[PDB]
Amino acid sequence: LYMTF
Amino acid sequence: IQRTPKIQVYSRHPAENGKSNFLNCYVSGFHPSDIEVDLLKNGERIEKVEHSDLSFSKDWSFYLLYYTEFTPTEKDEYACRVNHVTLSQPKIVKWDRDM
Amino acid sequence: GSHSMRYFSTSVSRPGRGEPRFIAVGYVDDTQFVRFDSDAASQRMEPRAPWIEQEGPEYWDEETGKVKAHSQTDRENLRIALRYYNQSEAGSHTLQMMFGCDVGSDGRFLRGYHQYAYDGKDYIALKEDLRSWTAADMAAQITKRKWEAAHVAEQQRAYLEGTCVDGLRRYLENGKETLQRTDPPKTHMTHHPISDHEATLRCWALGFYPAEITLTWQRDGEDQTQDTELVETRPAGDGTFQKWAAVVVPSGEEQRYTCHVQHEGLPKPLTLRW
Repeated sequence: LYMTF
Repeated sequence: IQRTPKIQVYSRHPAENGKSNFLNCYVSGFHPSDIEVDLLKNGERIEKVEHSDLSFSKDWSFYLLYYTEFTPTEKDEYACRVNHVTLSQPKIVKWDRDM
Repeated sequence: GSHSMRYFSTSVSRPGRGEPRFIAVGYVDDTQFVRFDSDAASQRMEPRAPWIEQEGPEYWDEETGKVKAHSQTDRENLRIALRYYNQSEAGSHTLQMMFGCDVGSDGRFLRGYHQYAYDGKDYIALKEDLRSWTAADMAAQITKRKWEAAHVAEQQRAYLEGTCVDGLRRYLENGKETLQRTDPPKTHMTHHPISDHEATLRCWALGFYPAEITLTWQRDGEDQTQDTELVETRPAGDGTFQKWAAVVVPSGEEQRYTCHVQHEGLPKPLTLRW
Protein backbone atom coordinates (compact mmCIF):
# COMPACT_ATOMS: atom_id res chain seq x y z
CA LEU A 1 0.00 0.00 0.00
CA TYR A 2 1.57 3.23 -1.28
CA MET A 3 3.17 18.71 0.63
CA THR A 4 6.39 19.83 -1.11
CA PHE A 5 9.89 21.07 -0.22
CA ILE B 1 28.23 13.04 -6.95
CA GLN B 2 29.38 10.67 -9.66
CA ARG B 3 29.84 6.93 -9.11
CA THR B 4 31.12 4.48 -11.75
CA PRO B 5 29.11 1.25 -12.22
CA LYS B 6 30.35 -2.04 -10.87
CA ILE B 7 29.81 -4.67 -13.56
CA GLN B 8 29.24 -8.42 -13.40
CA VAL B 9 28.43 -10.60 -16.42
CA TYR B 10 27.39 -14.18 -15.79
CA SER B 11 24.85 -16.88 -16.58
CA ARG B 12 21.83 -17.80 -14.48
CA HIS B 13 23.06 -21.43 -14.32
CA PRO B 14 26.54 -22.91 -14.84
CA ALA B 15 26.96 -23.04 -18.61
CA GLU B 16 26.40 -26.29 -20.53
CA ASN B 17 26.79 -26.24 -24.31
CA GLY B 18 23.47 -26.73 -26.05
CA LYS B 19 21.38 -26.11 -22.92
CA SER B 20 19.28 -22.96 -22.86
CA ASN B 21 20.17 -20.40 -20.23
CA PHE B 22 20.09 -16.70 -19.38
CA LEU B 23 22.96 -14.26 -19.85
CA ASN B 24 23.02 -11.50 -17.20
CA CYS B 25 24.74 -8.16 -16.93
CA TYR B 26 24.33 -6.72 -13.42
CA VAL B 27 25.36 -3.07 -12.97
CA SER B 28 25.26 -1.45 -9.55
CA GLY B 29 26.59 1.29 -7.32
CA PHE B 30 26.41 3.97 -9.99
CA HIS B 31 25.18 7.55 -10.11
CA PRO B 32 23.45 9.15 -11.95
CA SER B 33 20.91 6.66 -13.26
CA ASP B 34 21.24 7.22 -17.01
CA ILE B 35 23.24 4.29 -18.33
CA GLU B 36 23.23 2.11 -21.40
CA VAL B 37 24.02 -1.59 -21.10
CA ASP B 38 24.33 -3.88 -24.12
CA LEU B 39 24.92 -7.63 -24.33
CA LEU B 40 27.26 -8.70 -27.14
CA LYS B 41 27.53 -11.99 -29.03
CA ASN B 42 30.92 -12.23 -30.78
CA GLY B 43 31.13 -8.43 -30.71
CA GLU B 44 27.61 -7.95 -32.13
CA ARG B 45 24.86 -6.35 -30.06
CA ILE B 46 22.11 -8.80 -29.12
CA GLU B 47 18.77 -7.43 -30.28
CA LYS B 48 16.27 -8.66 -27.66
CA VAL B 49 17.51 -7.79 -24.17
CA GLU B 50 15.30 -6.91 -21.24
CA HIS B 51 16.13 -5.22 -17.96
CA SER B 52 14.77 -4.81 -14.44
CA ASP B 53 13.01 -1.69 -13.22
CA LEU B 54 15.34 1.06 -11.97
CA SER B 55 15.97 0.70 -8.23
CA PHE B 56 18.65 1.69 -5.74
CA SER B 57 20.43 0.62 -2.55
CA LYS B 58 20.46 2.12 0.94
CA ASP B 59 23.32 4.44 -0.03
CA TRP B 60 21.09 5.72 -2.91
CA SER B 61 23.23 4.20 -5.70
CA PHE B 62 21.30 2.55 -8.56
CA TYR B 63 21.29 -1.06 -9.74
CA LEU B 64 19.91 -2.77 -12.87
CA LEU B 65 19.85 -6.33 -14.23
CA TYR B 66 20.11 -6.77 -17.99
CA TYR B 67 19.35 -10.26 -19.28
CA THR B 68 18.63 -12.33 -22.36
CA GLU B 69 17.87 -15.97 -22.92
CA PHE B 70 20.69 -17.74 -24.73
CA THR B 71 22.14 -21.16 -25.55
CA PRO B 72 25.91 -21.32 -24.99
CA THR B 73 28.22 -23.07 -27.45
CA GLU B 74 31.93 -23.80 -27.28
CA LYS B 75 32.83 -21.20 -29.94
CA ASP B 76 30.55 -18.27 -28.98
CA GLU B 77 32.02 -15.41 -26.92
CA TYR B 78 29.78 -13.10 -24.91
CA ALA B 79 30.41 -9.75 -23.27
CA CYS B 80 28.62 -6.86 -21.63
CA ARG B 81 29.18 -3.27 -22.79
CA VAL B 82 28.39 -0.48 -20.33
CA ASN B 83 28.10 3.17 -21.32
CA HIS B 84 28.02 5.77 -18.53
CA VAL B 85 29.06 9.39 -17.98
CA THR B 86 31.85 8.28 -15.62
CA LEU B 87 33.48 6.26 -18.44
CA SER B 88 35.54 7.91 -21.20
CA GLN B 89 34.88 4.88 -23.40
CA PRO B 90 32.32 2.11 -22.78
CA LYS B 91 33.60 -0.66 -20.54
CA ILE B 92 33.38 -4.10 -22.13
CA VAL B 93 33.47 -7.03 -19.68
CA LYS B 94 33.85 -10.52 -21.14
CA TRP B 95 31.80 -13.45 -19.90
CA ASP B 96 33.88 -16.09 -18.08
CA ARG B 97 32.04 -19.35 -17.39
CA ASP B 98 33.64 -19.59 -13.91
CA MET B 99 33.05 -16.00 -12.68
CA GLY C 1 11.69 -13.70 11.09
CA SER C 2 11.61 -9.96 10.49
CA HIS C 3 10.23 -8.51 7.28
CA SER C 4 10.23 -5.19 5.49
CA MET C 5 8.45 -3.24 2.78
CA ARG C 6 10.06 -0.47 0.75
CA TYR C 7 8.90 1.83 -1.99
CA PHE C 8 11.66 3.41 -4.06
CA SER C 9 11.18 6.26 -6.50
CA THR C 10 13.51 8.20 -8.78
CA SER C 11 12.86 11.47 -10.64
CA VAL C 12 15.33 12.59 -13.30
CA SER C 13 14.85 15.97 -14.93
CA ARG C 14 15.68 16.26 -18.65
CA PRO C 15 15.22 19.95 -19.45
CA GLY C 16 15.31 19.94 -23.25
CA ARG C 17 13.68 16.49 -23.44
CA GLY C 18 10.37 17.42 -21.80
CA GLU C 19 9.15 16.54 -18.33
CA PRO C 20 11.15 14.46 -15.80
CA ARG C 21 11.05 10.67 -15.89
CA PHE C 22 9.51 9.15 -12.76
CA ILE C 23 10.01 5.46 -11.87
CA ALA C 24 8.70 3.84 -8.68
CA VAL C 25 9.11 0.24 -7.49
CA GLY C 26 7.79 -1.56 -4.41
CA TYR C 27 9.42 -4.47 -2.59
CA VAL C 28 8.59 -6.95 0.14
CA ASP C 29 11.89 -8.15 1.56
CA ASP C 30 14.00 -8.94 -1.52
CA THR C 31 10.99 -9.52 -3.80
CA GLN C 32 9.74 -6.78 -6.12
CA PHE C 33 5.97 -6.67 -6.44
CA VAL C 34 4.80 -3.38 -8.04
CA ARG C 35 6.18 -0.85 -10.53
CA PHE C 36 5.12 2.41 -12.18
CA ASP C 37 6.90 4.15 -15.07
CA SER C 38 5.81 7.62 -16.17
CA ASP C 39 7.11 7.09 -19.71
CA ALA C 40 5.22 3.81 -20.03
CA ALA C 41 2.06 3.63 -22.13
CA SER C 42 0.04 2.02 -19.32
CA GLN C 43 0.06 5.00 -16.90
CA ARG C 44 -0.88 2.51 -14.16
CA MET C 45 0.73 0.76 -11.24
CA GLU C 46 1.57 -2.68 -12.60
CA PRO C 47 2.04 -6.08 -10.88
CA ARG C 48 5.56 -7.50 -10.87
CA ALA C 49 4.83 -10.53 -8.64
CA PRO C 50 2.29 -13.39 -8.82
CA TRP C 51 0.69 -12.83 -5.40
CA ILE C 52 -0.27 -9.17 -6.01
CA GLU C 53 -2.46 -9.67 -9.11
CA GLN C 54 -5.36 -11.04 -7.05
CA GLU C 55 -6.03 -7.50 -5.79
CA GLY C 56 -9.18 -5.92 -7.18
CA PRO C 57 -9.14 -2.92 -9.53
CA GLU C 58 -10.07 -0.61 -6.63
CA TYR C 59 -6.65 -1.40 -5.16
CA TRP C 60 -5.03 -0.68 -8.50
CA ASP C 61 -7.17 2.41 -9.10
CA GLU C 62 -6.10 3.77 -5.72
CA GLU C 63 -2.44 2.74 -5.99
CA THR C 64 -1.92 4.34 -9.41
CA GLY C 65 -3.75 7.40 -8.10
CA LYS C 66 -1.32 7.77 -5.20
CA VAL C 67 1.78 7.02 -7.30
CA LYS C 68 0.67 9.51 -9.97
CA ALA C 69 0.29 12.14 -7.23
CA HIS C 70 3.82 11.31 -6.02
CA SER C 71 5.31 11.93 -9.48
CA GLN C 72 3.70 15.38 -9.47
CA THR C 73 5.05 16.27 -6.02
CA ASP C 74 8.63 15.14 -6.78
CA ARG C 75 8.45 17.09 -10.08
CA GLU C 76 7.67 20.33 -8.16
CA ASN C 77 10.33 19.35 -5.60
CA LEU C 78 12.90 19.19 -8.39
CA ARG C 79 12.14 22.81 -9.29
CA ILE C 80 12.14 23.96 -5.65
CA ALA C 81 15.54 22.28 -5.28
CA LEU C 82 16.89 24.28 -8.24
CA ARG C 83 15.89 27.49 -6.48
CA TYR C 84 17.28 26.44 -3.08
CA TYR C 85 20.66 25.48 -4.55
CA ASN C 86 20.52 28.29 -7.15
CA GLN C 87 21.14 25.95 -10.08
CA SER C 88 20.46 26.62 -13.76
CA GLU C 89 17.63 25.00 -15.71
CA ALA C 90 20.24 23.61 -18.13
CA GLY C 91 21.22 20.65 -15.98
CA SER C 92 19.63 17.29 -15.28
CA HIS C 93 19.03 16.57 -11.61
CA THR C 94 17.86 13.55 -9.63
CA LEU C 95 15.44 13.23 -6.73
CA GLN C 96 15.21 9.87 -4.97
CA MET C 97 12.81 8.88 -2.22
CA MET C 98 12.41 5.81 -0.04
CA PHE C 99 9.71 4.95 2.47
CA GLY C 100 8.46 1.81 4.14
CA CYS C 101 8.36 -0.18 7.34
CA ASP C 102 9.87 -3.15 9.17
CA VAL C 103 7.95 -5.68 11.28
CA GLY C 104 9.03 -8.43 13.64
CA SER C 105 8.19 -12.11 13.32
CA ASP C 106 5.01 -11.49 15.32
CA GLY C 107 4.17 -8.78 12.76
CA ARG C 108 4.55 -5.82 15.14
CA PHE C 109 5.86 -2.49 13.89
CA LEU C 110 9.62 -2.08 14.42
CA ARG C 111 10.81 0.78 12.24
CA GLY C 112 9.62 3.20 9.59
CA TYR C 113 11.37 5.23 6.93
CA HIS C 114 10.61 8.37 4.96
CA GLN C 115 13.61 9.96 3.25
CA TYR C 116 14.96 11.83 0.23
CA ALA C 117 18.19 12.26 -1.68
CA TYR C 118 19.04 15.01 -4.15
CA ASP C 119 21.73 14.33 -6.77
CA GLY C 120 22.74 11.22 -4.84
CA LYS C 121 23.20 12.90 -1.44
CA ASP C 122 21.00 12.88 1.62
CA TYR C 123 18.53 15.76 1.62
CA ILE C 124 16.00 15.27 4.42
CA ALA C 125 15.04 12.14 6.34
CA LEU C 126 12.58 11.27 9.06
CA LYS C 127 14.26 10.12 12.28
CA GLU C 128 13.60 6.78 13.95
CA ASP C 129 11.39 8.57 16.50
CA LEU C 130 9.12 9.46 13.52
CA ARG C 131 8.63 12.95 14.98
CA SER C 132 11.82 14.74 13.87
CA TRP C 133 13.69 15.46 10.65
CA THR C 134 17.37 15.19 9.74
CA ALA C 135 18.29 17.96 7.30
CA ALA C 136 21.60 17.35 5.55
CA ASP C 137 22.42 20.93 4.46
CA MET C 138 21.19 24.53 4.62
CA ALA C 139 18.77 24.02 1.72
CA ALA C 140 17.20 21.04 3.50
CA GLN C 141 16.89 23.09 6.70
CA ILE C 142 14.31 25.32 4.95
CA THR C 143 12.24 22.23 4.10
CA LYS C 144 12.59 21.04 7.70
CA ARG C 145 11.21 24.29 9.16
CA LYS C 146 8.38 24.14 6.61
CA TRP C 147 7.50 20.55 7.50
CA GLU C 148 7.88 21.12 11.25
CA ALA C 149 5.35 23.98 11.05
CA ALA C 150 2.93 21.88 8.98
CA HIS C 151 3.25 18.74 11.17
CA VAL C 152 4.15 16.50 8.23
CA ALA C 153 5.76 13.93 10.54
CA GLU C 154 2.44 13.09 12.23
CA GLN C 155 0.81 12.16 8.92
CA GLN C 156 3.76 9.94 7.96
CA ARG C 157 3.84 8.25 11.36
CA ALA C 158 0.14 7.42 10.98
CA TYR C 159 0.72 5.96 7.52
CA LEU C 160 3.90 4.14 8.55
CA GLU C 161 2.46 2.69 11.78
CA GLY C 162 -1.00 1.91 10.37
CA THR C 163 -1.34 1.48 6.62
CA CYS C 164 2.22 0.39 5.76
CA VAL C 165 2.22 -2.33 8.45
CA ASP C 166 -1.20 -3.66 7.41
CA GLY C 167 -0.20 -3.83 3.76
CA LEU C 168 2.98 -5.69 4.68
CA ARG C 169 1.15 -8.25 6.84
CA ARG C 170 -1.36 -8.90 4.06
CA TYR C 171 1.22 -9.39 1.29
CA LEU C 172 3.14 -11.69 3.63
CA GLU C 173 0.12 -13.96 4.06
CA ASN C 174 -1.17 -13.74 0.47
CA GLY C 175 2.35 -14.46 -0.83
CA LYS C 176 3.18 -16.87 1.99
CA GLU C 177 4.45 -19.63 -0.29
CA THR C 178 7.03 -17.50 -2.14
CA LEU C 179 7.71 -14.77 0.46
CA GLN C 180 8.02 -16.94 3.59
CA ARG C 181 9.98 -19.59 1.70
CA THR C 182 13.67 -19.96 2.39
CA ASP C 183 15.86 -21.45 -0.35
CA PRO C 184 19.26 -22.66 0.86
CA PRO C 185 22.31 -22.08 -1.32
CA LYS C 186 23.42 -24.75 -3.77
CA THR C 187 27.21 -24.79 -3.32
CA HIS C 188 30.29 -26.11 -5.13
CA MET C 189 33.97 -25.40 -5.68
CA THR C 190 36.05 -24.78 -8.79
CA HIS C 191 39.83 -25.19 -9.01
CA HIS C 192 42.09 -23.54 -11.63
CA PRO C 193 45.92 -23.59 -11.62
CA ILE C 194 47.28 -20.12 -12.36
CA SER C 195 50.98 -21.16 -12.50
CA ASP C 196 53.57 -23.77 -11.54
CA HIS C 197 53.19 -23.07 -7.83
CA GLU C 198 49.72 -21.48 -7.37
CA ALA C 199 46.02 -22.15 -7.94
CA THR C 200 42.66 -20.44 -7.49
CA LEU C 201 39.94 -22.01 -5.33
CA ARG C 202 36.50 -20.49 -5.89
CA CYS C 203 33.52 -21.20 -3.64
CA TRP C 204 30.05 -20.76 -5.16
CA ALA C 205 26.60 -20.20 -3.65
CA LEU C 206 23.72 -20.41 -6.11
CA GLY C 207 19.94 -20.28 -6.05
CA PHE C 208 19.46 -18.90 -2.52
CA TYR C 209 16.74 -16.63 -1.12
CA PRO C 210 16.79 -14.16 0.62
CA ALA C 211 19.90 -12.31 -0.53
CA GLU C 212 21.67 -12.14 2.87
CA ILE C 213 24.55 -14.64 2.93
CA THR C 214 28.10 -14.98 4.24
CA LEU C 215 30.96 -16.74 2.42
CA THR C 216 34.27 -17.07 4.25
CA TRP C 217 37.58 -18.76 3.40
CA GLN C 218 39.83 -20.13 6.14
CA ARG C 219 43.30 -21.61 6.05
CA ASP C 220 43.85 -24.14 8.87
CA GLY C 221 40.91 -22.40 10.53
CA GLU C 222 42.39 -18.88 10.18
CA ASP C 223 40.10 -16.38 8.43
CA GLN C 224 41.55 -15.22 5.09
CA THR C 225 39.66 -11.87 5.08
CA GLN C 226 42.22 -9.57 3.42
CA ASP C 227 43.24 -12.28 0.90
CA THR C 228 39.69 -13.31 -0.13
CA GLU C 229 38.33 -12.02 -3.43
CA LEU C 230 34.58 -11.52 -3.04
CA VAL C 231 31.89 -10.42 -5.48
CA GLU C 232 28.80 -8.49 -4.53
CA THR C 233 25.73 -10.69 -4.22
CA ARG C 234 23.93 -10.67 -7.55
CA PRO C 235 20.46 -11.64 -8.81
CA ALA C 236 20.14 -14.73 -10.97
CA GLY C 237 16.97 -13.27 -12.50
CA ASP C 238 14.58 -16.04 -11.39
CA GLY C 239 14.16 -14.48 -7.93
CA THR C 240 17.20 -16.17 -6.35
CA PHE C 241 20.71 -14.83 -5.77
CA GLN C 242 24.33 -15.84 -6.36
CA LYS C 243 27.67 -15.17 -4.73
CA TRP C 244 31.20 -16.50 -4.86
CA ALA C 245 34.49 -16.08 -3.00
CA ALA C 246 37.97 -17.05 -4.16
CA VAL C 247 41.50 -17.48 -2.77
CA VAL C 248 44.91 -18.08 -4.32
CA VAL C 249 46.65 -21.03 -2.68
CA PRO C 250 49.99 -22.78 -3.19
CA SER C 251 49.68 -25.91 -5.33
CA GLY C 252 49.44 -29.02 -3.16
CA GLU C 253 48.14 -27.12 -0.12
CA GLU C 254 44.49 -27.06 -1.32
CA GLN C 255 43.36 -29.31 1.56
CA ARG C 256 44.29 -26.66 4.16
CA TYR C 257 41.54 -24.31 2.95
CA THR C 258 37.88 -24.38 3.96
CA CYS C 259 35.02 -22.31 2.60
CA HIS C 260 32.24 -21.57 5.07
CA VAL C 261 28.69 -20.81 3.97
CA GLN C 262 26.12 -19.29 6.33
CA HIS C 263 22.57 -18.72 5.18
CA GLU C 264 19.24 -18.61 6.97
CA GLY C 265 17.99 -21.53 4.85
CA LEU C 266 20.72 -23.90 6.02
CA PRO C 267 20.05 -26.00 9.15
CA LYS C 268 23.76 -25.59 10.00
CA PRO C 269 26.64 -23.74 8.28
CA LEU C 270 28.29 -25.57 5.37
CA THR C 271 32.01 -26.29 5.16
CA LEU C 272 33.56 -27.10 1.77
CA ARG C 273 37.09 -28.40 1.21
CA TRP C 274 38.67 -29.20 -2.16
